[PDB]
Amino acid sequence: LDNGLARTPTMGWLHWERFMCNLDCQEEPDSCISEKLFMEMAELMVSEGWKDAGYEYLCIDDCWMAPQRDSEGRLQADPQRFPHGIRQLANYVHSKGLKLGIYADVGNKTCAGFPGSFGYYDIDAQTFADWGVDLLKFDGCYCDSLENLADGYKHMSLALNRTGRSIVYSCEWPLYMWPFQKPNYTEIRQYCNHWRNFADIDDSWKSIKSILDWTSFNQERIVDVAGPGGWNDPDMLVIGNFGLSWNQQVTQMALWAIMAAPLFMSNDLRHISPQAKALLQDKDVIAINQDPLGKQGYQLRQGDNFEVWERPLSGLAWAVAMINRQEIGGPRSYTIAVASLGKGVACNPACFITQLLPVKRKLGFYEWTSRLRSHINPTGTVLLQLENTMQ
Amino acid sequence: LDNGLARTPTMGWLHWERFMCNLDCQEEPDSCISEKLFMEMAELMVSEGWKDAGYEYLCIDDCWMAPQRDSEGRLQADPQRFPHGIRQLANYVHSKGLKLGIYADVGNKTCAGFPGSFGYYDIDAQTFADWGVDLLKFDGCYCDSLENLADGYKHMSLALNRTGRSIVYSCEWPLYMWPFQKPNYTEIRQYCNHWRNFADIDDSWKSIKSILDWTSFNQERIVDVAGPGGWNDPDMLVIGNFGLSWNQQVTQMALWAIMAAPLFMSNDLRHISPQAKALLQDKDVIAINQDPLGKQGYQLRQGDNFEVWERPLSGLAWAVAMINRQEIGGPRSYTIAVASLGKGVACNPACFITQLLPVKRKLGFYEWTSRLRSHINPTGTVLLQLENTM
Ligand SMILES: *[C@@H]1O[C@H](CO)[C@@H](O[C@@H]2O[C@H](CO)[C@@H](O[C@@H]3O[C@H](CO)[C@@H](O)[C@H](O[C@H]4O[C@H](CO)[C@@H](O)[C@H](O)[C@@H]4O)[C@@H]3O)[C@H](O)[C@H]2NC(C)=O)[C@H](O)[C@H]1NC(C)=O
Ligand SMILES: *[C@@H]1O[C@H](CO)[C@@H](O[C@@H]2O[C@H](CO)[C@@H](O)[C@H](O)[C@H]2NC(C)=O)[C@H](O)[C@H]1NC(C)=O
Ligand SMILES: *[C@@H]1O[C@H](CO)[C@@H](O[C@@H]2O[C@H](CO)[C@@H](O)[C@H](O)[C@H]2NC(C)=O)[C@H](O)[C@H]1NC(C)=O
Ligand SMILES: *[C@@H]1O[C@H](CO)[C@@H](O[C@@H]2O[C@H](CO)[C@@H](O)[C@H](O)[C@H]2NC(C)=O)[C@H](O)[C@H]1NC(C)=O
Ligand SMILES: OC[C@H]1NC[C@H](O)[C@@H](O)[C@@H]1O
Ligand SMILES: OC[C@H]1NC[C@H](O)[C@@H](O)[C@@H]1O
Repeated sequence: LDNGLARTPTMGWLHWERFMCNLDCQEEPDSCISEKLFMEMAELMVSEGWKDAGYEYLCIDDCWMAPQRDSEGRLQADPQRFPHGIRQLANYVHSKGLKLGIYADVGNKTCAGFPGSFGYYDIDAQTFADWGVDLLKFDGCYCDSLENLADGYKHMSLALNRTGRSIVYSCEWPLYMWPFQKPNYTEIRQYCNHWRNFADIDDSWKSIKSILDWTSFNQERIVDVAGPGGWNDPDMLVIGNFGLSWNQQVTQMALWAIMAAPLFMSNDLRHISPQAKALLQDKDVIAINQDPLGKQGYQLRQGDNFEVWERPLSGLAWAVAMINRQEIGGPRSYTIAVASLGKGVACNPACFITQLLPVKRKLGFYEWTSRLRSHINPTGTVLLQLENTMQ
Repeated sequence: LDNGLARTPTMGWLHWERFMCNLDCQEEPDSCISEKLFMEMAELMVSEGWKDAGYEYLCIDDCWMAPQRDSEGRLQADPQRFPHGIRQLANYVHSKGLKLGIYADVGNKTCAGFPGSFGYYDIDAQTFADWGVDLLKFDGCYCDSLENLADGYKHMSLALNRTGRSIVYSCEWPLYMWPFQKPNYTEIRQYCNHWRNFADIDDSWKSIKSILDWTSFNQERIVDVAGPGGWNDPDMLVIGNFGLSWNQQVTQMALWAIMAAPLFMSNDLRHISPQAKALLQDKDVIAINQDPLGKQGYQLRQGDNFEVWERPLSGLAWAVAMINRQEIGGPRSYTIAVASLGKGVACNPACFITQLLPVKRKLGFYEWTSRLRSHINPTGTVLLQLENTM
């Protein structure tokens, strides 16, 4: 989407995977979708260095609506859980130096069942723009035919542009189109800052595996569409929660940066391990995700329950991610000739390889002729940066 | 097995899951099955407080044999990876105040392919007893028919008793027998200090779930056989390794204590988080696994992606483990009336409930009439101890 926005992949936070559709403020106040929730997440992002890291978009997800619309025809917040309305939440958010994201649906209902945007595309867009929204997640539940999905998705893009406001439009167009026919990513790219590709994400090394595996499966179709202003969305960062071990949390971080995925944390910020914070806030690794060049990574090689990913970065740099898919035994050794790395460019005549994950460590120089040895942890990932030189 | 042994479930450590059958000492010396491996694990168990915790059995698994037997007769260690022989390893291990375990097979070959024990039952047994072995894992690969499995398993048990030596006999009888016919656990109990029931274990929350899920599935059949001298083995403690998150590692610890499973750590002791060390060495939680009464726990209730387990302990005590199987969102609330707990005994007229896991915390008194409230972590377990008034 030629809108000036998402020049690198959007970073921020999103309630869904951690807070889902909890609307019982009575017994579970500390996790119902209330303004205070975002009031508090926002408040933190600032004080805990999430902004300096580069997370900027506090994003509301599904389950913020009232039962129905006011009498014009406009979406409202919940009067109970959002007494102050979005108008003020926006104001507050902004004062913190952040941007606010919101949710709505292409259909007749959200995936939860609160009013859809259909028929109301023109009016929702403006309604949002009046509030001070800086992002939209546009979901695609409750849709008759592909024709409505397509026209609906497109029609919203136009209505947002018209408002006059810089609003990151994030779409789920392909995910929903998928089961019926291949999506025209070329065309999608035209209307959406970024698009959701596969199933929802869990707190499971299983779910992760299946995303990478499905992603890598049809990379031929998606890696190339990806660049400045339009990204492949493999869904939220779940690091900080419960489901993944350390090496699985690295694997997540590494491959999201490799894949040039947007980085949307979905977690209680108020209870997070030094572990994960420091991982989530890794300067070097955010860089790689955030590389100005904007070429998506891919799966170079595979087999022997090992996986090789790599991403080209600007300045003759390249990222190498090596995964170990054997769940059993110990650290396994895996080695390749740097001759096979970066299509053969980085490391001609030589490259400087420093390791970023699981721990930050310079490794020597590396002639064209040489091989890189390595011990990767079961279900973990080793993340290298290869630099050019000349020495 | 009426042998004076495993009066509470055996604790120690086992190479397999973490080190497997790595025999390449050239390129991976830090993890090949070498005496120095056991020399090192032993040395640590001592210094790191693993012994004081109650881990006592340093256990060699598969892949310690030579190509073939001496002439006699007898099984040998690898000349290269075990130059000093088991004789000496035993001696050393003992001097640390620990007990050595070894491995062999019912069949013609181990699961790897090194000589089986068949035909050699009488001689293997003695061989081991000469070496000073204190445990045997008897595996059941490479077996024609169930008859040989049965007779082979049994025959060994007698040969061991006869040696004259206290040797904890750990069998894999049921697991192999399964896929053909239900096992007679009554019978097995008679010959084995503990028995492996299900598939191997991985470094996966998957694998865990499936073990509990399979165990609770047929608890009818197995929970009652269990008690002093004969345990159900749900396979190794894998905490400390790579594959499980914290709340998954607690879930494992809690439910191993609930189940009255033996505690066999399989990990590199030389590189382990404070996290895991403290969890593996939890006094209170070992106690519950170690309760002298020795009744196995079971699944009280299930549904709503929540699971309630409970074990009765001596002295009107009971353990309650509540697991949360929803892998999404956050801490879920789950509650029941203490009236339902421990068949209705603990908490009549009242109980003291202190939480052990995830963090050790007293909770007040709990009248008969009261319900216990609780926020359990996704894939975690909350593990309580109920003391009845009284
Ligand atoms: C909605 O309507 C249109 C529909 O596409 C959209 O117009 C486009 O807006 C962008 C806004 O930047 C324009 O892109 C610019 O093109 C000119 C060159 O002619 C440059 O000034 C801009 O350069 C910036 O970005 C560069 C690209 O990487 C950077 O290198 C550089 O540093 C600059 O900062 C940018 O390329 C584009 O020309 C128009 N297209 C049209 C229709 O003419 C509009 O912005 C949208 N409006 C809203 C409110 O959503
Ligand atoms: C180990 O393998 C040998 C086969 O070489 C078994 O001995 C034979 O087993 C078959 C039964 O399937 C008998 O019919 C033969 O008479 C035996 N052959 C000989 C030459 O003695 C042996 O019992 C096997 N044992 C186990 C437990 O698998
Ligand atoms: C071999 O078998 C006998 C009988 O099962 C074991 O005897 C029991 O051993 C414990 C410890 O000696 C006693 O507490 C029980 O009272 C014994 N019961 C019987 C039947 O006498 C014996 O210990 C075993 N011996 C060895 C060394 O393996
Ligand atoms: C499983 O085997 C057990 C143990 O042998 C069987 O119980 C024995 O049965 C014999 C008669 O066949 C009795 O005389 C013994 O007293 C029993 N042993 C003991 C001490 O219990 C048992 O019947 C078998 N189980 C089933 C249900 O098939
Ligand atoms: O609630 C439905 C759900 N579909 C998929 C998205 O991840 C989520 O935010 C959206 O709200
Ligand atoms: O190969 C030996 C190996 N076979 C499978 C068993 O279950 C495992 O624990 C044993 O050590």
